[PDB]
Amino acid sequence: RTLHNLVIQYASQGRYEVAVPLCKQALEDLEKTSGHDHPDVATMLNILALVYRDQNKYKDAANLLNDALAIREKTLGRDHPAVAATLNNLAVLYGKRGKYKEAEPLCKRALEIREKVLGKDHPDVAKQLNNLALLCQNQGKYEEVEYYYQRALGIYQTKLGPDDPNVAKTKNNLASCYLKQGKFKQAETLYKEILTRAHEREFGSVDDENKPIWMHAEEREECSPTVTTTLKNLGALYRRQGKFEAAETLEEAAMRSRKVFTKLDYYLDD
Amino acid sequence: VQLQESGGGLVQPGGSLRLSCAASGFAFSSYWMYWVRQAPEKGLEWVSTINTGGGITYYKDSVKGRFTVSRDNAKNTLYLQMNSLKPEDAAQYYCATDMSGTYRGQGTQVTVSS
Repeated sequence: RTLHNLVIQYASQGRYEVAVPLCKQALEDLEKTSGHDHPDVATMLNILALVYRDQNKYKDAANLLNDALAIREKTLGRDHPAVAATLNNLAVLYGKRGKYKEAEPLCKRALEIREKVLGKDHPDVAKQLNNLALLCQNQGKYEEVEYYYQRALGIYQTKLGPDDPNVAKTKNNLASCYLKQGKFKQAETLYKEILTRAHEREFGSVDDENKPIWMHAEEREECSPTVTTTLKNLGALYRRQGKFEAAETLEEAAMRSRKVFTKLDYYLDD
Repeated sequence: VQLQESGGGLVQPGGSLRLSCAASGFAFSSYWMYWVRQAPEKGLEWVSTINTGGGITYYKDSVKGRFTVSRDNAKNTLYLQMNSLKPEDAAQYYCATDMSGTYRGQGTQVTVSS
């Protein structure tokens, strides 16, 4: 299991010249020890596929994921949570390529497995609901999208913390859902909430002598990587309202924090 | 996490109740809050959702325009104004940090009769 934890670490740094031969050589060892149809082979195929996807090698990523899926269905079972993790990775892959119609049934199968096996309260259910809502909104099917978001948000803040990265990602996705629907005020409210929580976690509780960035922006007008896209998207919302001095305050903060709207959907892996 | 519900009672169809939920032991203002209900012989149903500040609200289709969720972050309290109450709304009501009813209190009984 140690090796699985080592590759993700090398991949996170963007060391593809080291991460890819690590997976390949590990898969070479496993196929000589326990053959092709073994759970550890499917685990390594799954991680390498995600490494390929990050390198824009989608053809390769799809091939390994479909292979890992067939292995996991055989070696672990059709209703195993590891099958749902691979089904999700396939849905996310199709979703990232615009194949929302093809991605939706895979996402629904993964959700059904995770609800039945882990319970309707598990963080992995919130993961699938978030991805399902993302695949639905990009099709223009808004019917149950906001319901999935508020359901996933409840699970994430309860099981993990309200400061957990999955909470901010799901919130940014719901705010993108509001933008696609022309709900500019609700998107503004949600982006302000993310920035308030980020301000409270670092500089403390909000008062007169300690205000979040968006509060200082509105004063001037009167006279985590997710936060950068939150700062940019709220800045663009102010620009649309004709509030340019408020828009400048956020752009200044987005520049310092780094080193129409920003379309970046946060899909949650495995 | 400590949530305590109050405000339940017996009313006639068309009547009103205001549910309260006292919160302690957590950063309440950083959480989205939920109202959930369980009718005598049915499973737990989601009723309403409110964001941290109260700028975003959501309701079950059958309670839209009759129910109003609100919150007082300084008082660490969640509210549910229930107007034009119907027999279908008769249930045990709970407040929660999710739709499943995790961290819910003992609830409060709502009865709609005569």
